[PDB]
Amino acid sequence: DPFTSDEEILEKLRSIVSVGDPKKKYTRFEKIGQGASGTVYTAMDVATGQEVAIRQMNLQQQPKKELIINEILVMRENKNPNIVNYLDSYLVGDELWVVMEYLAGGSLTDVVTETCMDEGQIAAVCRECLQALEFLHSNQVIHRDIKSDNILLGMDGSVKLTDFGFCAQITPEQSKRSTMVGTPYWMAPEVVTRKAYGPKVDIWSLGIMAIEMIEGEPPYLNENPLRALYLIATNGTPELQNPEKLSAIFRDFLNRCLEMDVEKRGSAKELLQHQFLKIAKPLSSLTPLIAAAKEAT
Ligand SMILES: CCn1c(=O)c(-c2ccc(-c3cncs3)cc2Cl)cc2cnc(Nc3ccc(N4CCN(C)CC4)cc3)nc21
Ligand SMILES: [Cl-]
Ligand SMILES: [Cl-]
Repeated sequence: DPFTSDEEILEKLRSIVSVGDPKKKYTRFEKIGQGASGTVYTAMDVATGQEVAIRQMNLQQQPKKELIINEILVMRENKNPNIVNYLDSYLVGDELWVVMEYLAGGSLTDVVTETCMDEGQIAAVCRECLQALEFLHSNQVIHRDIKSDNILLGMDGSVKLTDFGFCAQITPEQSKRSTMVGTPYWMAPEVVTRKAYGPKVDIWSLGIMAIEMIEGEPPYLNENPLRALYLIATNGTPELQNPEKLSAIFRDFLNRCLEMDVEKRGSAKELLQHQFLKIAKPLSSLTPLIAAAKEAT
């Protein structure tokens, strides 16, 4: 809850976290980012040598701490092969640390922006994301922020979802959400046109991420977000630049992800059965694109 006190926030985090100081467990500190959500490092588990990613947050400068608690709890209880592994958390005064596996392959955004994926490689990424989405949805978790930025890549071509800061946890009692939380360009039209959306908003975004993999950008990226949202609600299913360049089974897959009618849009479970995913190259096929993008970036 947003009204929960500073001190009740701290007591709850104290109960979640491992005891003591995280330097008691890590060493390779390179800062790899900073900003509103906190500061990110790569580091090394001192004990095991595992490379990790660590976010450090000052709770004093954290506006919405309920969402940080939620994010860790969701990660902890929703472990999956296709979700970046949550390892540990520490609280030292007002300083919160969250430790994750590190994926040395970077973001899918780098890949879509610096290389040109083939349909075999696209099918493999979509499959792996749909594996995480089937698992989430069946556990009543909606990611709500699916986009290339939130897919991370191993050097072996592992595909892992990240950034559950905006996820919703639903129940049969309240199966639908209304909050507009996701990144504009990837938002399903029903997020703006109604006040009741479910898990299939993640399928829509997945479909937008497939357009990224084909074209390099989601539709309307050059638009102000405010215009993009009106455009999604009024254009509906986005149009491809060059649909003739795509295989018939890939075009069918995209149409199933980007169906205007939520009922008719595929669920993650249904789409795991799609024949487009059958042309998937081994995930190792992604390694030259990942290495080429790492190089460019
Ligand atoms: C995107 C950076 N990144 C992460 O942020 C997190 C992360 C995710 C969630 C959480 C949670 C916080 N509270 C509850 S859960 C905490 C962390 Cl640390 C994990 C992570 C894992 N691997 C990576 N890898 C990675 C490697 C390189 C790059 N690059 C590509 C090359 N560019 C030049 C710079 C950045 C991006 C991501 N980054 C991560
Ligand atoms: Cl911070
Ligand atoms: Cl890796």
